Amino acid sequence: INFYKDSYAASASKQDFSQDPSKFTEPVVEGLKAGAPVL
Amino acid sequence: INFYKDSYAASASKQDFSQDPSKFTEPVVEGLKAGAPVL
Amino acid sequence: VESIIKTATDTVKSEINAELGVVPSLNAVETGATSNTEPEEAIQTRTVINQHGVSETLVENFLGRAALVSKKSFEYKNHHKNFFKWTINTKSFVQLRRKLELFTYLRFDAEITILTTVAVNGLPDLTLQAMFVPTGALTPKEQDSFHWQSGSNASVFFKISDPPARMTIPFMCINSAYSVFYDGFAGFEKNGLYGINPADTIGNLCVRIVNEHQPVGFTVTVRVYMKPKHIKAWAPRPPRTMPYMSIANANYKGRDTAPNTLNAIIGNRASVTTMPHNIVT
Amino acid sequence: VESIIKTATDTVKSEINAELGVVPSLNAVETGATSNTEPEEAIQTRTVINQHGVSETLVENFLGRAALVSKKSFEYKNHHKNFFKWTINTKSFVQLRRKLELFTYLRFDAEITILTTVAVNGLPDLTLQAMFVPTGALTPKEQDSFHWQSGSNASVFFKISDPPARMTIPFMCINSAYSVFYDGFAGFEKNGLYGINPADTIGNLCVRIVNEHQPVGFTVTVRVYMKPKHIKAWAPRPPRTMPYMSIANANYKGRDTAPNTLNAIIGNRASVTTMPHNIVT
Amino acid sequence: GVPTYLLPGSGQFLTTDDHSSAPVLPCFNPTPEMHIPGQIRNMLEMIQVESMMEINNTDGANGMERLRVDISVQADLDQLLFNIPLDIQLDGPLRNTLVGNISRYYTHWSGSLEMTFMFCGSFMATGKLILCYTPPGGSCPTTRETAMLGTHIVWDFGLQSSITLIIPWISGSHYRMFNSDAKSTNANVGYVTCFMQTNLIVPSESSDTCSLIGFIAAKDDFSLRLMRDSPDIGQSNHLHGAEAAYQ
Amino acid sequence: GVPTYLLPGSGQFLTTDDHSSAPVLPCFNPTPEMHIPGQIRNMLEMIQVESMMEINNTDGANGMERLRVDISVQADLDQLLFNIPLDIQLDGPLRNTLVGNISRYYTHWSGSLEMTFMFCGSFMATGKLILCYTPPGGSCPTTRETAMLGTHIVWDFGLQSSITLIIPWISGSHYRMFNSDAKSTNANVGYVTCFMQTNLIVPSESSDTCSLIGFIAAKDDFSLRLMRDSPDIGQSNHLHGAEAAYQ
Amino acid sequence: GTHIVWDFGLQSSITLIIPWISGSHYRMFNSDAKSTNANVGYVTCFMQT
Amino acid sequence: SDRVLQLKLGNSAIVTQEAANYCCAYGEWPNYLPDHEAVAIDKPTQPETSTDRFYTLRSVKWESNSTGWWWKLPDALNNIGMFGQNVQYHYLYRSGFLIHVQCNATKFHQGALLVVAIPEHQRGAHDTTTSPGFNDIMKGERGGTFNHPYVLDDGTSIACATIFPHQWINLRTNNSATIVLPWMNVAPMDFPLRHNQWTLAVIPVVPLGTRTMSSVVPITVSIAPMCCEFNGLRHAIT
Amino acid sequence: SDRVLQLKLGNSAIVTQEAANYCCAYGEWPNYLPDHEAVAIDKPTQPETSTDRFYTLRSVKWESNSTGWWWKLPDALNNIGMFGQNVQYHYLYRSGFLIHVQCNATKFHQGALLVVAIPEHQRGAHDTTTSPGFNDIMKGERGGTFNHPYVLDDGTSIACATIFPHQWINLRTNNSATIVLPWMNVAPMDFPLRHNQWTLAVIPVVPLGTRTMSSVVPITVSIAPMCCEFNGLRHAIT
Ligand SMILES: CCCCCCCCCC(=O)O
Ligand SMILES: CCCCCCCCCC(=O)O
Repeated sequence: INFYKDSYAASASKQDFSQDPSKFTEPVVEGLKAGAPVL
Repeated sequence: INFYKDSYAASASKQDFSQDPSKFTEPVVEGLKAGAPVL
Repeated sequence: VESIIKTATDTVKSEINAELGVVPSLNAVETGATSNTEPEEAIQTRTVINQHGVSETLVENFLGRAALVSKKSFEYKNHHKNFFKWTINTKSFVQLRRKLELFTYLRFDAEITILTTVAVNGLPDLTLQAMFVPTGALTPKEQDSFHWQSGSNASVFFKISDPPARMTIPFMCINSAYSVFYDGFAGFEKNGLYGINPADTIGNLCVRIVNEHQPVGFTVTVRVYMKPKHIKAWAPRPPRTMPYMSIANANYKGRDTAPNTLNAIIGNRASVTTMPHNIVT
Repeated sequence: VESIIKTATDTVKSEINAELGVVPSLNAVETGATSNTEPEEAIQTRTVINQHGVSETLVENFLGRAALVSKKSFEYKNHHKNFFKWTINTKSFVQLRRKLELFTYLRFDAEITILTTVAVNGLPDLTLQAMFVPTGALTPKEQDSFHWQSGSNASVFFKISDPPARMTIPFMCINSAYSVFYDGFAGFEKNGLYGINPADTIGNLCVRIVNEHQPVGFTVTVRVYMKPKHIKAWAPRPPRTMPYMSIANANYKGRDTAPNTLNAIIGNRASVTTMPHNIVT
Repeated sequence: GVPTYLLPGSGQFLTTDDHSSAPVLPCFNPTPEMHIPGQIRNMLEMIQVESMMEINNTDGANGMERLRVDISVQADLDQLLFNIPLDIQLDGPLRNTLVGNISRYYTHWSGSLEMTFMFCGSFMATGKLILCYTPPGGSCPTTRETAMLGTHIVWDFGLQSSITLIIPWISGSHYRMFNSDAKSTNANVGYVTCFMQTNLIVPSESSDTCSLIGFIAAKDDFSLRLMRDSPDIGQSNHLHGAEAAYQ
Repeated sequence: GVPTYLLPGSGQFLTTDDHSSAPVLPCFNPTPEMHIPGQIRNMLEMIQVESMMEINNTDGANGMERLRVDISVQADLDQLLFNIPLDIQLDGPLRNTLVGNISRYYTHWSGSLEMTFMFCGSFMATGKLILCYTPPGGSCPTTRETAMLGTHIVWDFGLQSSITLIIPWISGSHYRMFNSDAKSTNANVGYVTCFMQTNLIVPSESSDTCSLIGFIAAKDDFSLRLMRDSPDIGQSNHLHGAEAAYQ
Repeated sequence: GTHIVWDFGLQSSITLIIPWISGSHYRMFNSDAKSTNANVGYVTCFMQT
Repeated sequence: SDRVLQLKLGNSAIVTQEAANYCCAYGEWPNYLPDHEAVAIDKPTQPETSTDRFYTLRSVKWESNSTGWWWKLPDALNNIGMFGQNVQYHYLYRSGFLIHVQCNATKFHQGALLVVAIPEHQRGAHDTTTSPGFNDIMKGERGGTFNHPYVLDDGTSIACATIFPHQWINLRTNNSATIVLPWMNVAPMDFPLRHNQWTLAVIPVVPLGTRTMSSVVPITVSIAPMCCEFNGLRHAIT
Repeated sequence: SDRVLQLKLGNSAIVTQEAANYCCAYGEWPNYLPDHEAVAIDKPTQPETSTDRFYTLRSVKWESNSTGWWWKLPDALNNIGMFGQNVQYHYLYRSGFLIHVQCNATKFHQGALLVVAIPEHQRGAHDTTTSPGFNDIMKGERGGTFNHPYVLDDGTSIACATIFPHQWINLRTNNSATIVLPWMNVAPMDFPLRHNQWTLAVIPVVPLGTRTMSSVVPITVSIAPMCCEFNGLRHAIT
């Protein structure tokens, strides 16, 4: 519980478990299917 | 939460967002319309 | 006219204008009103949802800061003989003074913080007493006079090893607000002081070292900070430009050379067509 | 594509594969995509319910540590004359710097902790003042100048005997995030500094000993730690390999001999068929 | 009792902290509030009032002469009359204004500004001027053909004595900083210039040199951040009477 | 008041603590958030991107030459082409990679790794290679007949230019440690070796020596624990300009 | 100007469209090649690689 | 429509055919003291028409080198008519003020006067640490003159004086300024002989100039107290 | 199917018969500035086809000892066509970029180029504490060359550069690389003459080689700004 009036004073926020690796690992316009030849 | 018995001992009051600039910017008896000639 | 404002106003997109009888960019300064020309009427604008906050400029925050109002050094030794008296005022330190003087009237409670430091002429952990002596009450004459028994006056005892002492003085003016400026005289005769409203008289802050003197002397410095809160302010004023001269008046002289000289507040440039920090590419 | 991940992915059992037209182990690195071959497609796997957590690698935790950002020693005596000024930056200490530089942009609030230590040239329990002087504000010129009255600047007074002072500086960039790297110049002319975004200018941290000097001199050291929190990060980057040379740029030279030499980052082995720590039985 | 532990920061005195504290006078009853004209609740209300720019900040101009710009009947065409440095952090015509003074107690700013000019010549004097705002990037324009390419307003003198030039908020970043480096990309606002659109024309009995008074103010889309001590006031000694307060 | 008592730990400054603390600037309004491409929320996202292994870390190989392994047309059969030390704690081909660099900020690891190799010879060049992963326990294999007994993939050069060798997580314990003793049972991962399955065969006008570029990355079954300072950076003096920040 | 970058390959041919871009509805087959009602512009070909 | 105006109070009236609307200080209007804000318990006297009317002071001449003029309220009226008598016979007073500043010339003259009503205008002295004396402040009906209008004789600035209720008299545009002032103080009533709630300042920011026949160009001030109330009756401090 | 591709913008089009799919940086696509993220209040100009089209820069020659090339955006285009004119006449700009790198050879040639788009690629200088100067950074349409590609001329490494949006041109596989870049900055718009959002780097990780007839093998770059917007109109800083 943050007792200060400014929210930026609060303790850390370690609850954001969202991820999207594909923006780094698969930034290709056409999705690559499992075993289908990529090219 | 103020634990003292006198209210003047409380922490600051930073929640008054009311304003009325017109008392300083337009203290004229007759309201001036947007694009209409002021005089 | 009054309304709740939490963010800067948004901008609405605007189109071309060519209307007879409509001239939003023309105004009449003589009326005393500030121009009401909107950006949307001066140029073609786009729509902008403005999320910029305006809370840091709330008067409560602008003035809500602990500022130095008193600083006093004295010698603690076998004999200011181990104590001092300060006629309270908020006009001795210019940073706080200039800000308070941006307003004509002010109503607020005041949080007072007292910071003490010592130096040998190890450091002793002394006990000090700060007694609030209201107008008309007797002030101490010695480090040990009976006055310090403080039967009714509020006194606070603190050690140099503890955090700074702190307490709140309520809004105590005999009027509904303090007069930051006072265009009048304090008495019924003609020789009274000008510019000092009696109504805003707080009193004296008397501070002593409680401990008897040690075999050696020390220099003790007491700093007092004040932070206004639960603030209400009225009638803003032109900011001070000339350096302050006295705590008792608004007398002025100006710096010897610009900026802020009586003859010229802003520093000079070669001419009205000279651009000072012109970008040279 | 986005989803909530709390544990490492499970493995599903797989069978023998002999399908024409299906070659999961073949890929095309040229597309820029990382191989999507799954363990289940490369070998025969068993089922494994993986309970391994992934919270210790959350960006908030990875960067959420108080790291040294400033260390300054000065002499406290009768005369840096009992105070110093530090133009804030996060590029002086390499451990923190390298981690922050794993990202292109960062948005976070910063918890600041100030640790003070003293040594005689017993130890005095001094009072210090750390004042935050924002860009454009005047910095103190003496241990006792009027600037320290701190009418508007935020100041924190603390004793050497108290726990380290601590406060949080909000995300204060004029943009939506700090630019860890900046491929541009800070001014409209051509002589400006390269690689320094003006937008990320914090200001100066001014620290003084409040006490007047003692009869003898002392060495006082002030260490400042910063811990980012409420973090958002964008566009990860190649980690620094060459030793840092300056706080003002990414200039490089490399170690005199591997590892991390400009000519060879990894240390040499005799040949591409030589196994360095080969198990000899 | 309750098991506790002290955190870093314990015992410190932060001048911007916000906590309740012991009342010195218990049971004190403050004077009843009374309505007073002119209450101000946000400093942004104050900077929206226009105040005079010291445009004629030149050697030879004393006191109030510095607050007005004199324009004369020209012999040549398209003449440059004056320009205004948009410096707020650095000293300049905008520094000692309501918006300038208050803004200097802060470090970051955002929003549109408005400059209003009132022609103070005689009724028989006529003329047309062009006021231009040039977004940053280059050198201040010195010819009307160049200045005219930026934001501007052509002003015709007449019954309505004043004209307003809006300096719209045009910035890449959300805010600009009051940085000591006037040429910084996060501080430079651009320029304002004024040229004759036609010419100041007056009859024999009207004065042939007339004055303009320029005002500036913030619009309600303005916002200020990061409070700091103002560079406009300082002291190197005790003020007269300060020490006497202890006697 | 409330009766309390201080516990051991009171007053300490733990660099990994997590508490709220006094806001320096009350009522400060941070700049509005804006969408920015490439947000990363967990470092595991970064190590799943494959990066180049410095396989040719040998004397005589300078700069980028160290990032590619040259293979030539062989005169003999079943020839060993190269091996890769799977050392992450100790310096080696895997150290300066995304997975290697980030993992070294931790002490424990678990999960499968993937090595992808792209053949960069000419279109007219053909060949078949065998990539093998040998779980720990013995000496690195030096003959194809031995390496072939472990986990492997036979790669045929063709339209699809790259092949992936999965190094499945095969460990007795849940995690392995980045221990300074490379031969420790809680650290050694085994070996990776590459042999000709057939031979590199090219026509007269195609270059007879071709390069391979090897990449490595973690799979999504990966996990890292126990944060520590990385051994990859250090300083023995003040950086240039550090002290000037105080002047 | 208007253009098409052509990569040689399986599909042997490339098409460059010369779109009708004229002020007037029609152009004339006038003997004066530099006339504003006749000149169509130019077509040029350069190596891209 | 907003250029012509007639003000009528008591047996007095004023018209102008060249006004510029008119200012109501802080958007307020004068009013009598309500029971919930009252302090003095004696029944007040509310003379109405005998005091709430226009009093015209002696004129001043606008010269080429004038620095400006000022009149403090209620001091300027403390010895004029029945308002003056009530002020002298009563310890306490309360009132608003309707101010009308007048100045005409020709269509060949130029000049601009800032007409501002300053609350609590505490004057400062120049180049000395000694505070202004009684005679430097209390000028009465004659009013005073500015020594350094550039800093409003108080170390601040006239440039920012527009933050106070005001109007301008720009010869080319108008010939009068009108400002309505409500009671302005931290107390419901006050002793009129030692404190001035408002100071009327008239300063030529743009000097008077012309090339036509020279004539004396006066500036005249007319002030009408509004909603006057007096308490604490006794003998006159005449 | 993912080997052939045609890109068409404005009056320009490009086809390739040997592509390798194409990269959308961070899985994003260019877009105009929405009202809820806007800062500059003047109505922007959106020239569309006159600026959102392919601009082909001068080619470079891939030699046996080449170290690599780089072009900064928008600098490389700040003086080309109508995009260049809008950039010079406006204080602010915003846009995405469609990048197409081209390089063909024969089935007897080998070589591999890393084609990577680096956000905020702040260059470092080699063996000196002096920061890079204006002319070391702003090369314009000609672009620059890498001194030490192994560490990306910034003390890091090309080995890990794959963390940035990229593709490869492996002669044996493809003859072109395509990357779509969205606006990448911490501000909604920026001054185009002093800051480069992206740096296009083309580095030969595997050198060009063959035993067939030697021929000049060029590398060509074509870049199309996307969703261009400009604010803060004035004169040209040509
Ligand atoms: C340190 C005690 C302060 C009590 C309140 C003083 C208010 C003074 C207001 C002023 O006239 O500027
Ligand atoms: C100690 C105060 C720190 C304030 C936040 C500084 C952020 C710097 C980010 C960077 O450019 O690496």
